[PDB]
Amino acid sequence: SRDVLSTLKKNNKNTLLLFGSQTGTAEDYANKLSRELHSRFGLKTMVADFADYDWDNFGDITEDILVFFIVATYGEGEPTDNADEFHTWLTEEADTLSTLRYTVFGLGNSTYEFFNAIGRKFDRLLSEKGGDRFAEYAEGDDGTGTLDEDFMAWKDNVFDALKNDLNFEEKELKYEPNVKLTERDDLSAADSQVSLGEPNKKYINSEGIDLTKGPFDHTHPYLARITETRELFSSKERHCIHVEFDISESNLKYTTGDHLAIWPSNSDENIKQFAKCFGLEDKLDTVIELKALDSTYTIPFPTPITYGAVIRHHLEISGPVSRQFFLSIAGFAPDEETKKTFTRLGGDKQEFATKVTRRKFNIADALLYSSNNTPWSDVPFEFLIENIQHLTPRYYSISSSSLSEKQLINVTAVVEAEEEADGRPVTGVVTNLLKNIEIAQNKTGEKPLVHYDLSGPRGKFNKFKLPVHVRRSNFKLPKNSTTPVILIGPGTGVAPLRGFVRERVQQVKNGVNVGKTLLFYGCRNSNEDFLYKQEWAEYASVLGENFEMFNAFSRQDPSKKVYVQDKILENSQLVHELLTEGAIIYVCGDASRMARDVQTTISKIVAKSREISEDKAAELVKSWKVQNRYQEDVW
Ligand SMILES: Cc1cc2nc3c(=O)[nH]c(=O)nc-3n(C[C@H](O)[C@H](O)[C@H](O)COP(=O)(O)OP(=O)(O)OC[C@H]3O[C@@H](n4cnc5c(N)ncnc54)[C@H](O)[C@@H]3O)c2cc1C
Ligand SMILES: Cc1cc2nc3c(=O)[nH]c(=O)nc-3n(C[C@H](O)[C@H](O)[C@H](O)COP(=O)(O)O)c2cc1C
Repeated sequence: SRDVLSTLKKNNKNTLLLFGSQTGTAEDYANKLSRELHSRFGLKTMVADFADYDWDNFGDITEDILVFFIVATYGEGEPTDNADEFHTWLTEEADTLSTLRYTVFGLGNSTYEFFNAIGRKFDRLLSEKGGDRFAEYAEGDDGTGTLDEDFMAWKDNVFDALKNDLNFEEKELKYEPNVKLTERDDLSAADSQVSLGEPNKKYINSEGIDLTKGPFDHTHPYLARITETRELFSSKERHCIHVEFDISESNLKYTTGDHLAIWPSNSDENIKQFAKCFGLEDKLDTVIELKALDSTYTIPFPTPITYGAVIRHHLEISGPVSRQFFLSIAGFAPDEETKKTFTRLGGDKQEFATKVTRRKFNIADALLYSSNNTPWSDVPFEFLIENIQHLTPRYYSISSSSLSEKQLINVTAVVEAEEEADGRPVTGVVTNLLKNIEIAQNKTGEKPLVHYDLSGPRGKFNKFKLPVHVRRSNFKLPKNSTTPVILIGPGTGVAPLRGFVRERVQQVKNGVNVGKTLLFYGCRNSNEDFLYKQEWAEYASVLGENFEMFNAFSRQDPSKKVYVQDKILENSQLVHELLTEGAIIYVCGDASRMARDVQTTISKIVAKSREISEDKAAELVKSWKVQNRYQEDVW
């Protein structure tokens, strides 16, 4: 069952789609492509996670399997955790792929240095080892917001290739369900077998089982009690939540610098608009059971389950709407006036961007706009279950020290919310959940923009619990305690750096010998958004001369912006001194602008301090990144 060639033969499949995904986008695309390949070309598709197979025999693959690689790039041009073992095999163990027929679409972000490293590497290596590239390589730029149209253009070119080079008959797209739904009027919330949205099937029965003993991962969260929350900003319109999770009654462990994954539930406001949009507002307590119609289709949540539990706890109903979604559901348009508007919107890239994407409509608002508020009654819920991605966990840099508090996890989450002129709320799913927990836990008297279910399924989230798991990072304090470190992280970039500073403080407290710690921080205003403002003096008083903090208040003076890079330039001789002593550089926070500005600044200080050209210094800083002498936690 770990042999992907055997699994292809047993399920009578001729098309493999492999996804390398961290936050689900690559998965969704594998899934969309699969159905459209099957519908339009009659190919027998199977979507496979790299992590579910071993690849030692992959070179044995025969010419009758068309392979599609949908692969995202992470870390410093690293593969996604799921793809890591496949990445090792190809680069290190793979000999030939003489009869592989493949094509590759890479997901990346061009604000990052190693743009689509994994897409390009794979597309190259597979060709070098004898593979037949049946459709041109393409790739997506999540940095410019073109990723979704990028994938769409690639898919069009892959259809051209199949029709015109492999000489395949192309039929129109039609919904071909991989799953069958049956309403169970004989079943209700009273029945213990029925999911009210628990994270997995191990949380639904669970009488003679300890749900506090792990292992905990992306398949199995721990329910962690939030023992403390505070608002960290002083501004009425902008919010950042300090969260304390208690893991003391569990086997969940983290190391300083690791990520916490927080499993979301959707907002009341969003669920209402969804249920309205598809006329399900009378059906949310109706139980359904799902039965797979394809041998390789996994049902993506526990069954049986209520409509409302699927929508609240399993479907990514909020987020930008793919134009591909309009093309897939258009068949189910309520009336002919809708059909005319909808096939025109779905067929026009620019008009779709102007009328759907730029207005920040959720699926619900976009379909209700198109149909002039007629419900999309004829949409089988099965279509929705296949064509809307699983609600995936959001990652947070742990801001606690595992040496200082092995038993607590802190995160530092800035809240993303706006209100449209029409009155629509556009909300970050996880961040507004945390703002909500903070408002409720502290009886603050603020009025939530959106509301969530803080008791969760059958009151199993009661005591302000969320489902979490820890994901190990490479973002680690140096092995040798004495190695100096340079910590740069404005705004919520400070989160993991608080973790680092708290660790080194506990190390000095433990009579350990600790290197120089330099921290560059930035925020708008020392009175407004200075994260953990009062802790730093306390940390200073324990670290003594071995700690120095430089703070860039970007709006303190309205006429002149001041950023960390400015504070770095004016302390350049200290910075370079610490680099001469082997200091490790840690840059955390905004990927899109700060990370690159800071990298340039460090390059300039290297260039002057060692009398080499700026480009030679930039190449030297880039090699520090490959060696892990320069480490980034930027999102
Ligand atoms: C390794 C890593 C570490 C991180 N560390 C931190 C950290 O320490 N602190 C931190 O605050 N964040 C951190 N992040 C970011 C974090 O994972 C989340 O992306 C962030 O908190 C927002 O998640 P959300 O679920 O609240 O918003 P999401 O639900 O993901 O929404 C994303 C954005 O889209 C908007 N939006 C909603 N609907 C639409 C629509 N229809 N059209 C367009 N836009 C829409 C939302 O308002 C929001 O602004 C980290 C990310 C990574 C990858
Ligand atoms: C922490 C982090 C690091 C990233 N590093 C890179 C990178 O080095 N190169 C790149 O091209 N894209 C990078 N990206 C962009 C992702 O590849 C992109 O968001 C992708 O569309 C996500 O795919 P997934 O949801 O399937 O995991 C990074 C994104 C994040 C959040």
